[PDB]
Amino acid sequence: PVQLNLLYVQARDDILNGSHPVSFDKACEFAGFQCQIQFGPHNEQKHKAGFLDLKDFLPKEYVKQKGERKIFQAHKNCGQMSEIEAKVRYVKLARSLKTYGVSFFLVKEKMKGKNKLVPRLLGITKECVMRVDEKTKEVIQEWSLTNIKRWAASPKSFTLDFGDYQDGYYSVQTTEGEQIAQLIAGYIDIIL
Amino acid sequence: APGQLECETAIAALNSCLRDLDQASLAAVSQQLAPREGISQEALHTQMLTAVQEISHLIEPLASAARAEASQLGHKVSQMAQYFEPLTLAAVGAASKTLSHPQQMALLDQTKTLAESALQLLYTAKEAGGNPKQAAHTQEALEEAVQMMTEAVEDLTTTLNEAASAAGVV
Repeated sequence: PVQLNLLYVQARDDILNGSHPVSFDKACEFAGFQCQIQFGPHNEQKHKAGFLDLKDFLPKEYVKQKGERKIFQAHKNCGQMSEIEAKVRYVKLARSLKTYGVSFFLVKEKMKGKNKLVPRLLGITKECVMRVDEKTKEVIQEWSLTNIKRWAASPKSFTLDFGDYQDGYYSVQTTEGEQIAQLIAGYIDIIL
Repeated sequence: APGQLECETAIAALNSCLRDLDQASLAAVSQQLAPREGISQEALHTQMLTAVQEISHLIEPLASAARAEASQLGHKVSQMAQYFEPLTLAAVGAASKTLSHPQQMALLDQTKTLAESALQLLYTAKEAGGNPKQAAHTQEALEEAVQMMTEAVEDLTTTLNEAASAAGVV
């Protein structure tokens, strides 16, 4: 229909502006479908070397990463696919990722057994809380909301208590603990 | 189940010390850690220094027992665990009597780190059991756990001195 363009624009914009954080590889695959959309079917003679301005095709954190090559592989791989469906495979691919429609906060964790803070993406959905790598965007751990028993925000931190689901609270340094808590408190009220 | 029950209990007790440390931090981070009365800063720091030194002296012997002697491992882990209850109590009291909030948090955090490293030592030591036929993956993990505890002891110790100096504790 026409919805598919509105949806495409929205999924696409979220990845470009960083609201939907994705791995480099996926960024590129997305860029591949965006090329198919904006440029039609790939052509090795036109779609060349400095043909793309990467700042309109990748999230800011990946522009200086030298991605043209693999954006072009993902573009080639589309072939004579049409805008309409290229747009749909993008929206499908986005939907396919565990990061899709998660609210994310950049926090800091203390490494277990070490006096060292690491940056970390903490994500909150409907269903779960998840720890995600700042660089790779790997989902390194998830907890169901149903396993969260208590929580507390301060102006400097946020802390979860999973009760007898695991040993140890999970706790992060953040200036956004209140928002994080309101998100989670909302979702858990809703599950009733 | 030779030395293995001692590991389980030891591990459970460290898990418990760590929850007390997270409560103190939570309370602390929101400026509601009431200073503990009935006891001097001197005696708390003395409690903390002692327990740390004894934990430190126990790391290699524990590690070595895990590479060979199942019976001995069971005794060394329970030894190592006994020290953590008093350390945790002392650390929460000391922190509560510390005036500078950053220094109060550093005591708690570094004590947490040490308990965490102890926990990992215990996991890898329990996996090793007495049995020397453990894999080199168990060997490398244990040596790492040991190295991690040693650095934790180093860090907390320094932080102990600094806090001591701020509080005139001698």
